[PDB]
Amino acid sequence: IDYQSETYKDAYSRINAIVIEGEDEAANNYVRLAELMPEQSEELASLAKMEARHKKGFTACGKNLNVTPDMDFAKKFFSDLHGNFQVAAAAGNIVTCLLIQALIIEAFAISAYNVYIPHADDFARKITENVVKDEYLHLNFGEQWLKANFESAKDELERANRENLAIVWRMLDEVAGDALVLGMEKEALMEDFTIAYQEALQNIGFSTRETLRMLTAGLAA
Ligand SMILES: CCCCCCCCCCCCCCCCCC=O
Repeated sequence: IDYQSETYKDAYSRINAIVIEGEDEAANNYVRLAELMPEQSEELASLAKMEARHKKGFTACGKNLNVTPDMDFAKKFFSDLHGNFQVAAAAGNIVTCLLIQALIIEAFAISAYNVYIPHADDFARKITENVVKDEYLHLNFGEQWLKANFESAKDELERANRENLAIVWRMLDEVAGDALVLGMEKEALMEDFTIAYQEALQNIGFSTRETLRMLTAGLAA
């Protein structure tokens, strides 16, 4: 990997932006959730501070490589998912909101960061390994809530899944090519995501059988 060829910097500027916008949208989303579940607003506000901290770390990984992040691509990358969260939030569909942010985006984020790490430069390797440390040193707030609320949330979780997984698989298809310039094999991303997300869904209470039915519902569309 030439960390400064135009190929690379070009790929990095979208990927860095995706990560930066990703953390920004998490921060706002967890703040917004703090409103919808004021019972748990203390944890959620702490989660949001944390995401906002990672925003700064990932901002520095661009600058170190002399890359301006392409924020408009990243904002347009997130757009449908952001939409479904907004709509689901605007109507108090907290179950849907939590699937999106606490399970889906999170599996995807963690898997990506983990697949990036072996192939990242020294500075960004450090920053990402810390983000990962933190982003699973604190516990998956949204997952424990969905597990404790499972019987009630079960049917909405299935609807949320079909609508939202579908999109996240569209999202990986669009940056596969860019991720590969960063040394990230599309397959490794798919596996890690699928494992994390499958095991999050089983943990909150679906059978294996049910999880598979759910993951397949994502493929198409
Ligand atoms: C410094 C650049 C780090 C590169 C990581 C590779 C990212 C691959 C593309 C998909 C990433 C989706 C990130 C979403 C992060 C926001 C959610 C955080 O909890």
